Amino acid sequence: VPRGSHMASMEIFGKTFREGRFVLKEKNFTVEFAVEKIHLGWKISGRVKGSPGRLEVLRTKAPEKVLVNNWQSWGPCRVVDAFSFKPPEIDPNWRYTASVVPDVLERNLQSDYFVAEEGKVYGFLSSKIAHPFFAVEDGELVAYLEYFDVEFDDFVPLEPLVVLEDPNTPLLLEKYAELVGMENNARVPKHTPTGWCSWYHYFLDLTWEETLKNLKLAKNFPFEVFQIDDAYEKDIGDWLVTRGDFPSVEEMAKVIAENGFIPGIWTAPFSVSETSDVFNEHPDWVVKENGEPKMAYRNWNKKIYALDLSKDEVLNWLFDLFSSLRKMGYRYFKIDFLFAGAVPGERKKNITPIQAFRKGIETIRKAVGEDSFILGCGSPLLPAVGCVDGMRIGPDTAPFWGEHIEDNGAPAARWALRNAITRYFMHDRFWLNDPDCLILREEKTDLTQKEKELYSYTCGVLDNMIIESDDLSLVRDHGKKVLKETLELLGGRPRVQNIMSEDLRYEIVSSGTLSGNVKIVVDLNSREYHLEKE
Ligand SMILES: OCC1=C[C@H](O)[C@H](F)[C@@H](O)[C@H]1O
Ligand SMILES: [Mg+2]
Repeated sequence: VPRGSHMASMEIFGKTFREGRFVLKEKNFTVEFAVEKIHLGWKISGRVKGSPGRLEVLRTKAPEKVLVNNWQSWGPCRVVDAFSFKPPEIDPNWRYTASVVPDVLERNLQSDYFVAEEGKVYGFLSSKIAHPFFAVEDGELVAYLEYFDVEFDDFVPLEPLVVLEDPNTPLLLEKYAELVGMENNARVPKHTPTGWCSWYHYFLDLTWEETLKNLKLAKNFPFEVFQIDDAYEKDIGDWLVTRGDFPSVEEMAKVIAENGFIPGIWTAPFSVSETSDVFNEHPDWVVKENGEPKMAYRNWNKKIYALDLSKDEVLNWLFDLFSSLRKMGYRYFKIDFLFAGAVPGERKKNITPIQAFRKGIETIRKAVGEDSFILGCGSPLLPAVGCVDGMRIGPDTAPFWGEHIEDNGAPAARWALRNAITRYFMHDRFWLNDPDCLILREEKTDLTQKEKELYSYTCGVLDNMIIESDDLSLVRDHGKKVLKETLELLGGRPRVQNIMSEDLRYEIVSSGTLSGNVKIVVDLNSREYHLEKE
């Protein structure tokens, strides 16, 4: 266990750090907590009742360089200089992707769930009730549990906090993630699906006619799943109403299955647009502000509202939707924009947005059953552990590297891959990491052969999910060889050896792959790699 001058300098719930069992009785809340030794660190656990509000758990001097983590799929996991931080301007159309507590992020450096420095990890093991986050406030790192003004008549469990120390920072992050996995009964599938996804070629312009073209060609590729992305639906929330040349959602599943694939489908199940049938029928089903529908985000050139997952009517609707899809034969569900279900606001029941979120995703899991694969996307990470099988862990990739794209969550292969690297340790611990789709076509793309190889082989070494997204008629010998060689790199235990890198060069080893022990060194600025196989 770490002992030292820096440990004496910490405070836990406002008290000087030391081992033991404690009670803090304040005006508005009571905390009972223990500070206990664990392998390579300390664990702070306990229970809280009353109105804890934004509850300070830990305080310590901020490190100079910190690995910070955004709460959801698309947001950055990256090393930042804690002392030269300036607040970002928050996009009013996407504020809750930046932070569930935007008041923090507009003033102070924020990290959600965990934060790391060289030789040290601070990390919460769960987000079941509170949102756990860190802020750097006038040179101090402060760990908080946000309860969003909810009051608890009887004790509920704290989200446990671990403080881990060891010179091997990657080992610490892996250990943290194993503790999260155990705390939340993580689903780690024994088999990883391969497959095809429409989005990164066709986007919203997918037709059924092009879908069928790809379905036929897909029989020549090593694809298990055939997944229809955003395009088929008439509106956001109207998931069983199709548009354009698409047949019924049931019919699509039957054609896909008849052609020998596992049918997959995209939804944004916690989202309903201002124009949707479901919203116009059920205006009382959404999260509110001053009693009116609260915009969760703007996309598809529409205001999008969040379903209120505290309401039984809403949970019954979700259950019926996903049960219906399962009955049709879908067994792979990409469930997206899930942050919407955890937006702060007024709900029917006085529960946190995190409690609400977890009721929603648990309902989905019950509806699709145990033999359905759930891929989360645009999702709060820690609250989803135990429910999803796979999780998108980066911003969207793209059929271009993204030379002129900032690290701001806009699609770009370079930033998608950076997050697959810096969140590598969640893989096979929280869930299967989804690094986003391989784009292996050699027309209708600005990616080079070398860029396609660098992305693909990195994902292989990391043992991540391998989904291709292309017009398959434009994938020829190079693309077919890259996919084949990628799948030969799967099956190992990866480690990013230099996780605190600030120059976008990473050394990645993977032990026990289908190709033996491998190593790839990548440079995301020069777009070069060096791959070794044993
Ligand atoms: O709207 C479709 C869509 C939205 C998000 O950006 C996802 F991350 C992306 O993969 C696509 O599914
Ligand atoms: Mg594995």
